[PDB]
Amino acid sequence: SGFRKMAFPSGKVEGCMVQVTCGTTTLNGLWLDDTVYCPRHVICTAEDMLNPNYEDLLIRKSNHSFLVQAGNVQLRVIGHSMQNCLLRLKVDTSNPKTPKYKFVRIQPGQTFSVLACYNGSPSGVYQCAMRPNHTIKGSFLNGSCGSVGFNIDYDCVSFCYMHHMELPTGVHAGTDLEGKFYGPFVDRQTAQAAGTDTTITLNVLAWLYAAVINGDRWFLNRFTTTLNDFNLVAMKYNYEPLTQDHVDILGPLSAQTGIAVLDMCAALKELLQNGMNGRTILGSTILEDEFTPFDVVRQCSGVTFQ
Amino acid sequence: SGFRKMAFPSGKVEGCMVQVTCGTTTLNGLWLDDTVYCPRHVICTAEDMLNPNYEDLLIRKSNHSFLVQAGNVQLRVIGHSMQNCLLRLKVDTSNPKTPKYKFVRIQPGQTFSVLACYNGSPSGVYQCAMRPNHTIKGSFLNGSCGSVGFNIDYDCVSFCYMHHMELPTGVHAGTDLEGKFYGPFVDRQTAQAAGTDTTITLNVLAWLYAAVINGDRWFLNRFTTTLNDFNLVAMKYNYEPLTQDHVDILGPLSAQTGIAVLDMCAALKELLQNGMNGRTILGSTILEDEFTPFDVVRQCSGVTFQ
Ligand SMILES: *[C@@H](C(=O)N(CCC(N)=O)NC(=O)[C@H](Cc1ccccc1)NC(=O)[C@H](CC(C)C)NC(=O)OCc1ccccc1)[C@H](O)C(=O)OCC
Ligand SMILES: *[C@@H](C(=O)N(CCC(N)=O)NC(=O)[C@H](Cc1ccccc1)NC(=O)[C@H](CC(C)C)NC(=O)OCc1ccccc1)[C@H](O)C(=O)OCC
Repeated sequence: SGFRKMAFPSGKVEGCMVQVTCGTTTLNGLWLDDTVYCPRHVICTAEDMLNPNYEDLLIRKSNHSFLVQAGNVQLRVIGHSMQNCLLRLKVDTSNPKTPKYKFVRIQPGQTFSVLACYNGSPSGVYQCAMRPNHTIKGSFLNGSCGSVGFNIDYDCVSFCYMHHMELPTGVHAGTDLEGKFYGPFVDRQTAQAAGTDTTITLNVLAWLYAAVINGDRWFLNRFTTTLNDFNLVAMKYNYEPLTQDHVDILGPLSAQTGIAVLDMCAALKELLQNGMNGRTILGSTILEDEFTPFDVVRQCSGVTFQ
Repeated sequence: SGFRKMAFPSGKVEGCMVQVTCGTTTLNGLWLDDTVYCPRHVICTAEDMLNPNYEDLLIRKSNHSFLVQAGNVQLRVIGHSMQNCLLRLKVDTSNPKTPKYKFVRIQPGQTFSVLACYNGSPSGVYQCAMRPNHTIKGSFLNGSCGSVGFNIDYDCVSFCYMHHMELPTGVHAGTDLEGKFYGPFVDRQTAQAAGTDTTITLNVLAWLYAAVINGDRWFLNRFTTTLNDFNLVAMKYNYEPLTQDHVDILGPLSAQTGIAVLDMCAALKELLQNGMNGRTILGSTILEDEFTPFDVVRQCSGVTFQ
C-alpha cells in the first residue's frame, strides 16, 4: 500500500557519469561504450553566451582541447563531432560499466527519472514529467548541465533527456540524446520563456484510479459524461483535451477497478467544479498530474482493495 | 532553482542487494562484506505468523537451510545468528561491491532514501521521513520486506532502515540494521496500529525557508512570536512543539534569508490560523513536513534570490 513518486534505481546511470572540461568550463557528460555525450555549450566562453556560433567555436577546438575525467582517471579524447546541441567525444576507452541502453525521445506527459550531477558526480535522483510546454519542473543549480533523465525497463536504460538551461520561471529545458531540444528553446542566453503550460488530464485520471486501487472511493459519483462535454469543462480549467486514445490507455486501470473511464471523468469534472477542500486523495490536495497510467500499473498492486 | 523531494543516488546500495530464501519464503537481503542481513521473519511458515517463537524456529534451521542469491550467483551460507529482529548469515564470499558504510539509527523527523526491492531486485527509489509515530509512509507491496533505507555522505552509506511490516492504515514499520524496531511494533501478525502522528514543525519551517531562498516571500508578515505562544497554537493544530534546539538548527537558513526564526513561526502560526487557500508554496498547498533543514541546505542554492 502507499503511493509515492519514485525514481528508477540510478546505479546503471551513475556508472556512466563523467566530467568534461573545455577551458575553464566543467560540466557533466555521459560515457557509453567509447563515446562521451555532453551539452555543446561546454565550448562557450564567458564573453559570448548571447550568440555563440558553435560551428565556428568548434572548428577552433582540437581533441586535446577537451579533458574527460572518470573517477580519478583521465580518458583520452581521440575524436569529436557535434550533433545538434550535443558534442560526441570519442575516448580511448570503452566504459566497462555501459549498461544495455537506448536513446528515446519522450513525449509530453511522460515521466522519467533525473539524476542530478555536479562535476560528473551524481548528487540526487528524482522523478519528473515532460510538461506539455516542453520544459520540466526540475531542481538544478549551476553545474548541472549534462545531467541526464532516463527510464529503465528490465536491464535496459532508455535515456531521454540531457539538461541544458533554466528559464526565468525556474523551470528547465534540455534535449534528447541526439541533441534536439524539447520545445522551441535554443542553447544561448538570449531571452526565452516557457509557453503557457496545461495540466496533464491523462495523468490526473490515472492517479484517481491509483487512489481507488489503494482503497479510496470518496470522490466518485453516480454520474457519467460525454467525452465532448468533459472537454468543454477541461478547457475552462486549463486541462489538455481527453482523446479516445487517452481513454483506451486507461482501460486496464478501469478494468481492475470496475469504474468506466467516462464515469471517472465525470468524477474529475466534479472535483474541478466543486473543489476538494477538506479532503485529500492519496495524501494530496491538488490534483496530481505527474504519474502515468504506466507508472500507476508499475507501482500499484494488481489486486484492487475492494 | 526548483525544489523536489530527492533521493540519494542508489547505486552503491543496489550492489548490496540479494535474495534470501528459507523454505518457500523469499525476501530481500543486504550483503556487506561477508555478511547478509535480512528480516528474521524469513523463517516463519504460513501456519504460524501470529506467534512465531524465533529462537525456537531458528534452532531447527541449519546453514544449508538458507539460500542466498546474488545476481545469477549462489552464495554459500557458512554461519548464521539472529540479532534482534534480523538474521546475519555469513556467506563464502565478501561482496566486491561493498561501499564504505555505517549503520545508524535515524531519529524521528529525519529523512532517508528507500530503495524498494523485490526478490533481491531493486525496482525504485524514493525519499521519506521517519514519522514522529515511528512509521514511514512508504510505498511497498508483498516481497518488499528486507528493502533498505539509507543516506549517503561523501562516499559513505549510512544504512538506517530495513523494511518489515505494513500496518492497516497502509503505513510501514521496520528496524535499524541492528534489528531493533522503530516504534513499539513487533515482527508478528498480531493486531498492531500506528499511534497518532503529528506534523513535524522543524521541517515545515525549513521548507518555508527554502521557499524564500528560491524567491517567494508571500506568506511572510510583520509580526513576531514567543516560542511559548507559538507552541500553544501548535498543540491546537497537531504540530510537534518547537524547542530552542529546533530554533538553533534553523540558524543558517535564517541567516541566509535574514528572517528570524520566531518571525518565521509567526508566519507559520498565520498560515495555520488563516489557511493558504488560493496559493501554493513551492508548488504545494498543504504545509510540507518531509524536508529537513539539512535537506534544504543540500539542495538549495547558497545564494538567496533576494
Ligand atoms: C550549465 C548549467 O549548469 N546550466 C544549468 C542551469 C540550471 N540551474 O539549470 N545551464 C546554464 O546555466 C546555461 C548556460 C548556457 C547555455 C547555452 C549557452 C551559453 C550558456 N544558461 C542558463 O541556463 C541561463 C540561466 C542561468 C541560470 C544564468 N538560461 C537562460 O539564459 O535562458 C534564456 C533567458 C531567458 C530570459 C532572459 C535571459 C536568458 C553550466 O552553467 C555551464 O557549464 O555553463 C557553461 C556555459
Ligand atoms: C514480507 C513483506 O513483503 N512485507 C511487506 C508488506 C508490505 N506491503 O509492506 N511484510 C509482511 O508482509 C509481514 C510478514 C510477516 C512479518 C512478521 C511475522 C510474520 C509475517 N506481514 C505484514 O506486513 C502484515 C500485513 C500484510 C500486508 C498481510 N502486517 C501486520 O500483520 O501488521 C499487524 C496487524 C495489524 C492489524 C491486524 C492484523 C495484523 C513478505 O511478505 C514475506 O516474505 O513474508 C514472510 C513472512
